[PDB]
Amino acid sequence: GDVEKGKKIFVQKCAQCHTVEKGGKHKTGPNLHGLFGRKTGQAPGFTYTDANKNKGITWKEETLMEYLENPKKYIPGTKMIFAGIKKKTEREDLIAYLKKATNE
Ligand code: HEC
Repeated sequence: GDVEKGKKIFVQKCAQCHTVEKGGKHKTGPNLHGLFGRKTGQAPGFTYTDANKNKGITWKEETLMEYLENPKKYIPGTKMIFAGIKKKTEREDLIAYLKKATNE
């Protein structure tokens, strides 16, 4: 995916509720540093719904592709109130940005 395009999506659509840097603040949603390769619901210091705590999957390209298409369908009960991203390419780009920015 295209990291530049993903950055723009993140800033426009996600930053309202999320940070990505190491040690960054929780907002409505959790800080996302360290996301890849970790189970759902594991950002230190954030109180998740039971649903996000218990989904029991590992975040990686394939699972983020599905989640970001329709968050509520993937994690019923989630408190992330955000419209799914329909376009596959946009999800790919966003995920490439996340994979970089959440792993500095
Ligand atoms: C506020 C209105 C949000 C917007 C906009 C986005 N997200 Fe979000 N996210 C939000 C909350 C409140 C939560 C926790 C939900 C819960 O039920 O406890 C989340 C969670 C995520 C996760 C899961 C994190 C985990 O550690 O399992 C991811 C991967 C995530 N959010 C990503 C994300 C992206 C990339 C967004 C823009 C497309 C985005 N979120 C928007 C709140 C909000």
